[PDB]
Amino acid sequence: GETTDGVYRVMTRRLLGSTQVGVGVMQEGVFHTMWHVTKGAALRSGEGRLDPYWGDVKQDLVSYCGPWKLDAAWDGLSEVQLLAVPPGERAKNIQTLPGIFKTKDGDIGAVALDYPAGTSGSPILDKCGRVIGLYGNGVVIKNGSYVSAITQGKRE
Amino acid sequence: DMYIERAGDITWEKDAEVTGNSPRLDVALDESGDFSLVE
Ligand SMILES: Cc1nc2cc(Cl)cc(C(=O)Nc3ccc4c(c3)CNC4)c2[nH]1
Repeated sequence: GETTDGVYRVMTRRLLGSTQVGVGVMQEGVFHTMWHVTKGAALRSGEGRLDPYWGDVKQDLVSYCGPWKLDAAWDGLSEVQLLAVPPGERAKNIQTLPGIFKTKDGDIGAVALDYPAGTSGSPILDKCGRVIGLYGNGVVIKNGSYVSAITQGKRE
Repeated sequence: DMYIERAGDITWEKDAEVTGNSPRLDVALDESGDFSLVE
């Protein structure tokens, strides 16, 4: 149905009313979101249908209609913007400087902004407007607060 | 059945609210895609 480039809300009618379970990015005719949002289930865009194409539970990513297209990366220095799309609230750009997730396989960016679980899949942007990853998969620190990773896929 | 609704454009906005700290955390990632803290 609607395949215009932009940020989108992922909704469901299975629960009470209309519940927002996540967010995604439409870029180059492919819808990108986090695996824990849809669980690999088919999405609907008005009358049109979006079927999964690629997915991975460890990476926590999933693409619809085609392969993963987002391939920009955080430069390890600059401030970034989380285009937060919270449930029931308007889309909003929040600027921050990312921290680091030090792992056994390497270092990853991390945004320390706390948002509802329905905000999962909201894109993180560089000064050019490029999508450097998605917000929604991270950890809970001693402060109770949420620190999410900057989760990016791979473009073949 | 899940559905999608447009929420906006993907653009950088000058003069946006600047908030949030930059922490260096020691983390682990399991086979289920779940992060956990290592201390
Ligand atoms: C306390 C809390 N606050 C959150 C805020 C956001 Cl945006 C998401 C989450 C969140 O549960 N993510 C999430 C959920 C399930 C799975 C994964 C990640 C990956 N593996 C499966 C939050 N949790």
